[PDB]
Amino acid sequence: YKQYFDSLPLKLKSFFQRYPPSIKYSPVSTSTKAINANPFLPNKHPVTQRFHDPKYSLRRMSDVYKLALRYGVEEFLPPIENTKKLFFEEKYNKKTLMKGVLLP
Amino acid sequence: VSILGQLKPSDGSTKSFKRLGRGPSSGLGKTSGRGQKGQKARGKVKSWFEGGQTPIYKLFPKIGFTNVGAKPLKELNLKRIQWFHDKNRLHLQPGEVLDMNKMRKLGLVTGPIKYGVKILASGKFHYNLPIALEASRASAKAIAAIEKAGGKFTARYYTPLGLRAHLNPQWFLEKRGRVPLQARPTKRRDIDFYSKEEKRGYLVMEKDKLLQDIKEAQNK
Amino acid sequence: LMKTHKGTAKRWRRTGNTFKRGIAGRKHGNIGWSHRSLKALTGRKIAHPAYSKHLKRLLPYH
Amino acid sequence: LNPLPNAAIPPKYALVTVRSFPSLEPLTFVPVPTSTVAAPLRRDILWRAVVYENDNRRVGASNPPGRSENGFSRRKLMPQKGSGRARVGDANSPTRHNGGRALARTAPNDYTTELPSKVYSMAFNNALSHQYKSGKLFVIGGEKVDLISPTPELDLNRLDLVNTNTVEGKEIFEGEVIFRKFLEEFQLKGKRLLFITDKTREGLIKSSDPYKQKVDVIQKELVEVNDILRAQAVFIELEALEYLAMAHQKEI
Amino acid sequence: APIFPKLEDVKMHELIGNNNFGKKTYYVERSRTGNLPVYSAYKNGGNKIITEIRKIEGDVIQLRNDLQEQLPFIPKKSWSVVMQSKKIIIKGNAVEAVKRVLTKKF
Amino acid sequence: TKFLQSKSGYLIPDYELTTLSTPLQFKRYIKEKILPSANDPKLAYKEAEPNAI
RNA sequence: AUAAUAAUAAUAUGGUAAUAGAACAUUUAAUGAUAAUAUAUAUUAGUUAUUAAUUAAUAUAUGUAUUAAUUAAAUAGAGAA
RNA sequence: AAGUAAUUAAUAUUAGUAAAACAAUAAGUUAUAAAUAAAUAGAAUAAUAUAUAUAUAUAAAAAAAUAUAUAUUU
RNA sequence: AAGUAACUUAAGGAUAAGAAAUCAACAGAGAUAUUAUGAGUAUUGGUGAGAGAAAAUAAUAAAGGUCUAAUAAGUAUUAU
Ligand SMILES: [Mg+2]
Ligand SMILES: [Mg+2]
Ligand SMILES: [Mg+2]
Ligand SMILES: [Mg+2]
Ligand SMILES: [Mg+2]
Ligand SMILES: [Mg+2]
Ligand SMILES: [Mg+2]
Ligand SMILES: [Mg+2]
Ligand SMILES: [Mg+2]
Ligand SMILES: [Mg+2]
Ligand SMILES: [Mg+2]
Ligand SMILES: [Mg+2]
Ligand SMILES: [Mg+2]
Ligand SMILES: [Mg+2]
Ligand SMILES: [Mg+2]
Ligand SMILES: [Mg+2]
Repeated sequence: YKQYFDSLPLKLKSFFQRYPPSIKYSPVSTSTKAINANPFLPNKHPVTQRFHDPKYSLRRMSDVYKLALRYGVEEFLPPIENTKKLFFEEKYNKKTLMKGVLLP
Repeated sequence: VSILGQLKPSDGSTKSFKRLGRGPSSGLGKTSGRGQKGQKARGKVKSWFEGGQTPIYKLFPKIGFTNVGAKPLKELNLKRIQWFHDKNRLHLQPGEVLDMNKMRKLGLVTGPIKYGVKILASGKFHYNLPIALEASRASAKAIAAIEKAGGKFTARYYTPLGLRAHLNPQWFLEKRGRVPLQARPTKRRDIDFYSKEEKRGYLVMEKDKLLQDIKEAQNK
Repeated sequence: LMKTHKGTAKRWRRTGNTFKRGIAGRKHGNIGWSHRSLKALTGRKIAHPAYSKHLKRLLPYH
Repeated sequence: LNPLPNAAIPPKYALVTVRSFPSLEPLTFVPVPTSTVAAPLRRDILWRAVVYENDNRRVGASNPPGRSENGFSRRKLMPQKGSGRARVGDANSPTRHNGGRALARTAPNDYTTELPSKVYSMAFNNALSHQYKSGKLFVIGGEKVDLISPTPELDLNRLDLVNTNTVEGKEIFEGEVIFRKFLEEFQLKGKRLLFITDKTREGLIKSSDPYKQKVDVIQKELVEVNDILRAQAVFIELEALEYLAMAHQKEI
Repeated sequence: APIFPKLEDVKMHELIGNNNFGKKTYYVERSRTGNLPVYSAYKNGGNKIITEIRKIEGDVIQLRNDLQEQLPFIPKKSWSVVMQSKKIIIKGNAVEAVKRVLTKKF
Repeated sequence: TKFLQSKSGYLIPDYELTTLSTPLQFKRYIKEKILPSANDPKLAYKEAEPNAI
């Protein structure tokens, strides 16, 4: 099991190291000071009241998610609900067709 | 002795290059083929410089436009398929359709299939194959010939990425552990084409979800 | 490397082993002339063999 | 009635004797296909291969200074008129004795030509076939294949000398001596030799080094058409020969 | 599958210098895809058509003679056999006829 | 063929071995090629001058 | 049904600009016997329908042709600036 | 002491392979279908053009142009 | 012609660039640099002279991601 984990791609492994799955990170935006602050969401800083940009910028987050999908390790990553990105089959199914497609 | 000191080119391969400015009896003597004394003698005028008259790239009006939205399909005639079958190169298991990927594999179509394949009817008389075909589209006559043979055509939509995936699914698996999903037709023209029963478009023939959704939207 | 003469490309299009072009003299001053006579100038025209070589040199990738 | 009376099926396998190295002793025959070892000797193809290879080999270091490259000033030496002498510009002109060269090359000159891969393969086969015909293609092996006659006690099936690196008594060593003895036996002292190995035979090349000017030890991958043809007698490993055949076979 | 077969399976007639293939006999090998090597060629700027026949093993002269016998309708003059590469050129587009003649044996 | 080579002292080439189908043929070949050269060393084939008379 | 050489009959063979075909000298690279009775260069006189090479004599060098030949190439040929 | 080199395009001759070629990692270029400004069009319904394909035109033909078809695809 | 020659200034062993307010197109990719194809294609021009991408696929390449910022205002945007 440990060997299989080690065999995972580098970026994914790094992510797991620095945001581990024992902590249930929040689905919604949170305080930046919070422990359960989602790195994919923009969390608000409590003093200044300014939204900090996500700790994992959107491309990196997407890459991480794709890696998780590849190796079946999605649920151990923190939730990507309130980040607007969907991926692959879920994206395909859930999306509404454009107004131009349905109503030319 | 080694052959290495007795090798010649094949007769008719090589030539002596015309060597100028190297004596009178050579032929290409002092003037070196230039003629005598003009601009072309010692300098450079352009080959297509017409003298000052309005040139043949100016007299005439500029015509047409380049349709950048165009995506030219590679044409495959029924005749070629028939020939392949006769030669026993058309390897198909029963039930397996002769798709664009399959055609490429076989060597029916060859070179890069960028946008798709159209099936044309240049040997529709001697076509007698009951196998099922699937391409970007087919000629009406070709379709009729296929039907007569006891075959079954389906015009299938493929975006360039989707087409590529279809042709070489293993590459995508190797790279990413997952072949990409086949796109819906976003364009209006594309939707219209595959919604035609006369074209044997996949949206009507398979009774697709997109078409139904469009109909529902129209109703509402 | 060599490149296409863009004006020539705009004027001339390929037709097998020749080039086709539009006719000159049908952009203004058409009124007064016979319409039947003018219909000669409406279509396209194949390149004359005199300037075929020139056209080839202008359009190396055609 | 009979359409093509003289039609027939050609022969497809030539026997090459598999030998033990130090002393070229027949161990077995091995039927290599006719296309590799007994093609009709087409000179034109061979020529094409050789010239192409030679062109590839070129260093192309010719670098004479043109009138720009040459290092004089740009100043006009004598005024256009009123000098009583011929018209001159700068001192770099090809016309003058210290000036730069006209139409000067500039290194590194690229002399690389191309060849179709199939043509090259055909040439490679052809050279090998020619060598076989001559009686200058010594296939050494017996490790993989099933033998008829057993290998000798002091020979070995691969193309190498034993205990070459060992040198305890005197400065002279044994592998060199063995090589010299071999040369003496087969009457090829001054002749060009070409040892086509499969893997790096370090001891063999050490043994050769005395006769480096005539003996060329090459790998299976880096062997050339030129190398094969120049050779007065090639000494190829069976495995290496197999590999070459596989490489330059016409695909089906 | 194996490039060099074993010594047992190879017959004597399969070897070189057996069955007399050189003397007045020939073979015409098919292409990779499995077709007869007979081709139209449009030389001198599409002006000179000629039919080329490739991949001939053995005696080309004999083969040419046999083809002439088969096709008397083509003249005797128009059969140029180039000896360096061993291929036999015919003047017209006489490809299909040649193929028909060859098919039965090759 | 190996035996013949060993007794002879000379090497019969691989192509030749492939070609010749009988002992008689081998003998004839030997008589043709090696024998005269063995008899007279000036008559022997030289490599650098292959077209010698 | 070809190639080389030689016969016979016929026709053709002045040439600037130009086009086409075929050779030679020189230098380098690949292959490469041989040897002071030899090789190279020069001079003189012979020879071969001869920008070339060869024979002999004479001279000077060298223990010796990147030699003959086939290929690959060129800073490849000078009474004209 | 003077027609040279590089990157390209078009012809020709030969050689390799050939309905494919080059390349083999895929990708690409050329060929395999002719057109048309362009479009969702594209080559015998029962044979040589008197048939068919495309562009103009049209209900569909005819008409101009080019192309495609008479054991084996070029 | 050319942001070339030149002059001027400033740095380092290299500099520059670099982990998307990027591309793409309803499928997707995943920093930058250099090269090959894409392609002399799209694009543009007193529509003359001429100029001319990108996506995508390959190589070369290194572990290539990673916080150092309390997440940014006379800024984005607009007019000129
Ligand atoms: Mg002249
Ligand atoms: Mg004048
Ligand atoms: Mg003059
Ligand atoms: Mg002039
Ligand atoms: Mg009139
Ligand atoms: Mg060359
Ligand atoms: Mg004359
Ligand atoms: Mg000179
Ligand atoms: Mg002089
Ligand atoms: Mg003179
Ligand atoms: Mg209309
Ligand atoms: Mg500018
Ligand atoms: Mg830096
Ligand atoms: Mg920010
Ligand atoms: Mg911000
Ligand atoms: Mg502004």
